[PDB]
Amino acid sequence: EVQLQQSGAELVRAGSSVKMSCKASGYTFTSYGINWVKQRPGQGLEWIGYINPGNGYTKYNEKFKGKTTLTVDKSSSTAYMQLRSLTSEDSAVYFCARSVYYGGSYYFDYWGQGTTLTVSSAKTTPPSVYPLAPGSNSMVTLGCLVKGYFPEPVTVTWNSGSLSSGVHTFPAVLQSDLYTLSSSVTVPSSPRPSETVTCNVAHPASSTKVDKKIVPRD
Amino acid sequence: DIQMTQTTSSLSASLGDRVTISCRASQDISNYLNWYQQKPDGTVKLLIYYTSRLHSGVPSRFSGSGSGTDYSLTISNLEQEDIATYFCQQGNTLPRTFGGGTKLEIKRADAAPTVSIFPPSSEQLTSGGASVVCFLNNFYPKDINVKWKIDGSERQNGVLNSWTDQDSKDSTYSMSSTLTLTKDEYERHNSYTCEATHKTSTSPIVKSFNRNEC
Repeated sequence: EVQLQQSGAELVRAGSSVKMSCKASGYTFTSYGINWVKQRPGQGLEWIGYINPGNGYTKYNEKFKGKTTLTVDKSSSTAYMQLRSLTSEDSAVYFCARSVYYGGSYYFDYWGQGTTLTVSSAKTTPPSVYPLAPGSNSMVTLGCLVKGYFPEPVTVTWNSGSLSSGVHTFPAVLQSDLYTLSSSVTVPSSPRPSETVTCNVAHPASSTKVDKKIVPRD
Repeated sequence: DIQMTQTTSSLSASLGDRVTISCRASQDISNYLNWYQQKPDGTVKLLIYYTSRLHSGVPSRFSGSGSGTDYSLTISNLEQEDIATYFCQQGNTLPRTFGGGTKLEIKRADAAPTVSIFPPSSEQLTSGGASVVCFLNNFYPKDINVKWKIDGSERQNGVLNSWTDQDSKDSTYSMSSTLTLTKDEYERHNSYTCEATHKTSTSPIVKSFNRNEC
C-alpha cells in the first residue's frame, strides 16, 4: 500500500527555520513526484512546490521560493522540505502528496497526515484554572476558564469524566502570546450545588494536573 | 494565476440527500479539475480527477462533471462518512490552485442558543485580572453574533470568541465569548451584558449581571 508518513509537529522560534520529513512506501519512490501543500485555519490549501526524486528537479511556487527549499533522500526514500527564517504566517499544517498522470496533467492521489508547524516564542507554561459559577432554573450551566498556558494541548474533564454529555470545551485562542480556553457543562439543578462538580485540567507540556471545584457565590 | 472559487463555505444536507458542491475557475481549465476530501481529523484523500468524472477507488455515489470554467461534485446519496470539507483543484496552469472548500453539515431544526454569563472568579480577581465569560450553547444554524455591553454600552476590546464544529449527537453549534478587563476597570462599572442575536428570533437574548447586586 502507498504510504506517506510525515514528521511530527514542530515548535520553533520566529526567524529560525525547520526541515520536515515525508517517507514514502509501497511504491517506487523515484517514479512519482512529491508536492507540498500548506493549510492554515483560514481555509484553503496553498501549493508550495513539487520535486522529482529521480532527478531532484524542483519547481517552486514563486510565493514560497527563496524561503523554501525542497530536498530528498533517494536512499531511505524520504522527501524533505525546509522553511527558513520563520514568521508567524509560517504557522500551519503541511502535507506532502504523491502526484500522478491520466490525460496530460498531474493530480495528488496520496497524502500524508500533515505536519503542524507552530511559530512562537513563549515557553512551557501552566494555565490558571478559573471556576465559572453564576452570581449572588431546571438545568444549570457551570464552567471553568483555562487561561495563560502554552503550548497546546490541555485536556479538560468534568468530575474525572463522570460528566460526559452536555459538555463543551472550546478551541483555544492566542491571547497575549499564550493560550486560553473555556469549558462548560450542563447539569440538573438538583446535582449542583447539591453534589460536587469539578473540572480536571491537564497540561502535559508543563506536567500539570488541576482539579478546580465550582463553588456557589462569585 | 488561476483563481478557484467555491461559492458556499458551509453546505447543509440530511443523510440520504443528493448533494452538490460547486467550483468555478477564473478561466478555461480545459477540463483539468480535481477533487479532494478532507475529514475533520485532518487527513486528505483524492476522490475525483480530470474535470471530475474519473474516480480512484471511491464509492459509486461520488460523481463529477464540468468544463471550461464551471465544474462540480455530486454525492448521489449522502452518507455519514461523507460529512467533510471538499476542495476542488485546477491542474491546468502553474501554480496549482485550490478552491475555498465547502464543508457539509447536517440539517437540524433551528434551535435558539442557551445563554449563560459568568462574572470573574475571586481567584482571578486576586490576580488583578477579571474576565467575564458567556456561553451560547446548542444552537442551529451556526450563524450567530454576540454583543458585549458594559454599563449599557459598546465594548469590543477585550472580547475573544471561540466556536465549536457541529455536535455529533445533536447537530447544534456552540459559542464561547470572553471579555477580559483589569480588576480596576472591572470595579469602575456595574452591569455587564452579553446579548445574543440569532435568526432563531428578532429580539436578542440578553443575559447580564450587576456587581452591586452580587
